[PDB]
Amino acid sequence: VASYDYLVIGGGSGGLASARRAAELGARAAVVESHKLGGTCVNVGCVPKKVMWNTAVHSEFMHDHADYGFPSCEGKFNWRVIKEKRDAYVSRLNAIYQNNLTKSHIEIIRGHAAFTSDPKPTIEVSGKKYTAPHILIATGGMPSTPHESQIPGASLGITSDGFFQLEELPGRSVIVGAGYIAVEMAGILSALGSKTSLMIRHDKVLRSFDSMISTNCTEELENAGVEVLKFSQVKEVKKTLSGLEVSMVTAVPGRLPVMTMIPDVDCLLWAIGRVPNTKDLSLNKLGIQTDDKGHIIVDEFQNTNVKGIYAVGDVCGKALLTPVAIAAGRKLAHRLFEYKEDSKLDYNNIPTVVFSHPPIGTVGLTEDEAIHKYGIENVKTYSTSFTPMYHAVTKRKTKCVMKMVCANKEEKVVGIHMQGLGCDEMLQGFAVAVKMGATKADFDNTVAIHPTSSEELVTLR
Amino acid sequence: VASYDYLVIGGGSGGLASARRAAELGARAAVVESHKLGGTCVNVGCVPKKVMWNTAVHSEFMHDHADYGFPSCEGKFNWRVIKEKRDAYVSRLNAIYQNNLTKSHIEIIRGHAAFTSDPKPTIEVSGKKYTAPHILIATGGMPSTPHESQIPGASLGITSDGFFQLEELPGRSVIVGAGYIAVEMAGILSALGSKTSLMIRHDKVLRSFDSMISTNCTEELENAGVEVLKFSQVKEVKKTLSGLEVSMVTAVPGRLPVMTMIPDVDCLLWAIGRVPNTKDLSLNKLGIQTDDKGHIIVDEFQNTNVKGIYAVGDVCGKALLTPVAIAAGRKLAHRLFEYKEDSKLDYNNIPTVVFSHPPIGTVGLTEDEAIHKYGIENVKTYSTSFTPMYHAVTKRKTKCVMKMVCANKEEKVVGIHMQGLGCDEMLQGFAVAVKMGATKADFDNTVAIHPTSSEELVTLR
Ligand SMILES: Cc1cc2nc3c(=O)[nH]c(=O)nc-3n(C[C@H](O)[C@H](O)[C@H](O)COP(=O)(O)OP(=O)(O)OC[C@H]3O[C@@H](n4cnc5c(N)ncnc54)[C@H](O)[C@@H]3O)c2cc1C
Ligand SMILES: Cc1cc2nc3c(=O)[nH]c(=O)nc-3n(C[C@H](O)[C@H](O)[C@H](O)COP(=O)(O)OP(=O)(O)OC[C@H]3O[C@@H](n4cnc5c(N)ncnc54)[C@H](O)[C@@H]3O)c2cc1C
Ligand SMILES: N[C@@H](CCNC(=O)[C@@H](CSSC[C@@H](NC(=O)CC(=O)O)C(=O)NCC[C@H](N)C(=O)O)NC(=O)CC(=O)O)C(=O)O
Ligand SMILES: N[C@@H](CCNC(=O)[C@@H](CSSC[C@@H](NC(=O)CC(=O)O)C(=O)NCC[C@H](N)C(=O)O)NC(=O)CC(=O)O)C(=O)O
Repeated sequence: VASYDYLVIGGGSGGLASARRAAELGARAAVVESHKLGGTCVNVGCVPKKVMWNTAVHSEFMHDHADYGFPSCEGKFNWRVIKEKRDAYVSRLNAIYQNNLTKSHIEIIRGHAAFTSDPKPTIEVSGKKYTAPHILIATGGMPSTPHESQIPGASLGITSDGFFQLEELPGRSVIVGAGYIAVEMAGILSALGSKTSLMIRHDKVLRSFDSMISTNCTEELENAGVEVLKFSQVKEVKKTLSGLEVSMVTAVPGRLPVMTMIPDVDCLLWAIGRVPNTKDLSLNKLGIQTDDKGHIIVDEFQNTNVKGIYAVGDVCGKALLTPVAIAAGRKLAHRLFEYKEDSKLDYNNIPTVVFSHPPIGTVGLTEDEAIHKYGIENVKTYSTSFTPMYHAVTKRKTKCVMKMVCANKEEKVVGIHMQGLGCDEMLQGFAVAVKMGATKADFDNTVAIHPTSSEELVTLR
Repeated sequence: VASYDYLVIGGGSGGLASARRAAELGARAAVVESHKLGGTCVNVGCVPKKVMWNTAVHSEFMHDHADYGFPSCEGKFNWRVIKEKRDAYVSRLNAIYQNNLTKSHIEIIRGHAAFTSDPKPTIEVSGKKYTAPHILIATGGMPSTPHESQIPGASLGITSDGFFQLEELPGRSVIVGAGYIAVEMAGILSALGSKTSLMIRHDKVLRSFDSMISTNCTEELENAGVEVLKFSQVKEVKKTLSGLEVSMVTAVPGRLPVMTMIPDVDCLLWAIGRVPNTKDLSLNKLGIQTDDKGHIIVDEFQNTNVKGIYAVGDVCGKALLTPVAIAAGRKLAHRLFEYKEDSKLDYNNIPTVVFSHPPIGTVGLTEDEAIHKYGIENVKTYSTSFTPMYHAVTKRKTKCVMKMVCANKEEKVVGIHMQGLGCDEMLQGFAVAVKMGATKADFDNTVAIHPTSSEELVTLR
């Protein structure tokens, strides 16, 4: 039984960040990883995603070429070119991560970990046992797929994982889901030339975003050539002579349900949710609490119900983002190895960027949420809508929408919501301001940067 | 003698903003304007500049086309196309501004104003007299040109004004100056295909920026194809059979001076400074104080030395930016018409973006300035340099450099300096944070947005 100061199960965003910081603090740590370092973000997430988005972005900017004085650019996108390059880039990161572990003196135990029956918390990986007085579960999640029992042929469609394995651009594609992944994927497939549909169960996407964003986002999708099938759901999938045929039920409220076949589908992509990867851990041998989705339950300090067993990131099922796993794994190393008992992540005011076209940035409360927290009489919002100066000379147009939610008399800024060109890079510092508790006077007393999009947030009236 | 509550001399950024706010407060105001509303920014500045930069930006992104999966884009930029469109856009703004005045009930007195000999401060425009108990001088500045007496043939070159009148793309161009305008113009001419030189009297551009920025900026210029002639200056200009021929002295220190002829120059562009437009105001009839450059002297509240005569913006010669004229003209309307005696602009922490390639964002103190204000032992800086993920798959590369200057133990952030893709839109909110007095813990406690460039500012170590 080899013993360590800290054993980390999962070599992804959270596990790596935690192990690394712990090691700086003097801990003798090991990372168990059964697949590739970097975990979801690097391999099939954030990274290969952003590369594909920058690719889609080139496709749209190239539509503006002629408007800008140049001669029309003519053609066909070549998927394999960028795919090979994207893959290589991911290979490059994997080796950097591996080296990071090494320089830190972190041991890497390769293989699939599971808890044992043993009294003191202990895992087994490939017949060997390992133990530590602090064990971190950071095994993340996976794409959820439907059961053939509820939707026959569900297994003919792919997930975001499968999207990263594609070798050619699908001629016809149908995406099911209304979350950010769904949105992002529909936007990349479309810009790249796939004839794309987004199948959503209601009337808008991103329904948990401020309603200014779900509305604006649904429109921009449509304007960009994406067909959003509202109130629709898949009833069955079948392999036809040439692709797939998707049977769907459309149930607009106040209308009779209607069934439609969607034929000649090259790509059916499920973007319906994520499930926690806890199934094969043998948790129950220690009685670790999970919820009914298989999520590990933790407290504000990332503790599980069992002493010296913690969990961070996706597995815990809250705020499914890479920087949140990182921040939580980092605060936890300080708490365990630097004895900072108050060290924990504040889950409020986490900012998100959705890589749509135009991208989306959001931090803090939606208008509704502020209304529920402070009361209608104590919530005031400010907003603006304009056409970015980039489009002053184009025929193609996009819009920029910004919304600021304030609370109480002081007009404390509790929420910033926007969509528009540049909004991916504009977010970070307002998110700092929002964390510090700024009010609207603070924003207003900041001299504007002209001409930009970002100056609109500081000149709202 | 028509009387008003507020007479504004100048219909540019500062004069318009001041007149408008004053009118909301109940004042009966008139704007005197001898040219076009919008003043320098709209007509020959910020606006036509940004349009041309977005144009240059298309030129560079089009170099990356093939790397991204697409087929090479082949060609020739057409200057007249974009120029016509740019002009129309400016026409569009002029009419909006005019309408803004109108809806506000601001009277527009068209023509050139000058003070009179009269005891109570009074101006004359086209034989008629006008007066008010509060008069705002906001007549801005103009491009400085050399005297034929010091540099013979100086008059064969043009200024930034003339740049906006050009109808074709100059085949060979030489820019003189090392300030932001100079930089911006060299970057636009170059990207658009002009064979461009930047003639600077020292070894770096933007010498008043943090030294990380002047160095990085000089390099990026070179890497982008701009020839920076260091320690050089123009000795004479002459009209040859085919263009201009520029005689220059190059005086590298520790070396003998060397004289060079630069032949076949299509465009010689002076970007050497700006002079205040006060010459034709008859100031001296009221004894209004100016400095020896013709700048109007004011105090922290924008007062001149004469009661009920104020000055804002470029004419005053400090912080030559559109949003500063605006903020000062606005604070002044509140002070005069809303009786807020403490209403004035804080000139610290004004942020700037330089529209270079990649753009530059800066707010607060340079490393040197913090060193002088707090002492070497109390200044700590943090910085990073990396290749933005956009270039992971290109052959062409640019870099991103960020620097954070902190002071005292608390590590108060007194300065942020960066250069890189996205840096034009990233600045605004950090500038809010810097205005609020944030420290580095504040930045550090903000959850990062991944994958972006902006997340680097919040993960500095
Ligand atoms: C398509 C897509 C795009 C995304 N885009 C972004 C984005 O742009 N920005 C962002 O912030 N987030 C994004 N996310 C979310 C982000 O990827 C996740 O929040 C993040 O990866 C969660 O990290 P984690 O540390 O919990 O686990 P993961 O990163 O999933 O790592 C868990 C690791 O555990 C290993 N493992 C699991 N079980 C075991 C076991 N029993 N033994 C050993 N090893 C094991 C797995 O192989 C894996 O490497 C995206 C996600 C997806 C799917
Ligand atoms: C090439 C260039 C690019 C620039 N880019 C930017 C940028 O991107 N961002 C930025 O923030 N700043 C930029 N600037 C700076 C910005 O344009 C100036 O700071 C700003 O215009 C100053 O405004 P102002 O109100 O003092 O005067 P101005 O805007 O110059 O207006 C003064 C007005 O007074 C009128 N006038 C003058 N004398 C009289 C008189 N006697 N009677 C009647 N009318 C009179 C003039 O016609 C004019 O319209 C740029 C400047 C230039 C030259
Ligand atoms: N800052 C933005 C665009 C800002 N403005 C617009 O698109 C104007 C079209 S023209 S209004 C002047 C626009 N600016 C210029 O060209 C101005 C300039 O040269 O300063 C503008 O509103 N600029 C920003 C001023 C700032 N928001 C303030 O209040 O200080 N319409 C709206 O804001 C919607 C509305 O309120 O009707 C950008 O650079 O893309
Ligand atoms: N955030 C930037 C790029 C960031 N990183 C780099 O270019 C890495 C090349 S790889 S290091 C991992 C780079 N990221 C990923 O691909 C990571 C991911 O998938 O999270 C990275 O450093 N990401 C940001 C993590 C963050 N800055 C933190 O400290 O939390 N080199 C440096 O930062 C320079 C150095 O310190 O040697 C972007 O998205 O362009």
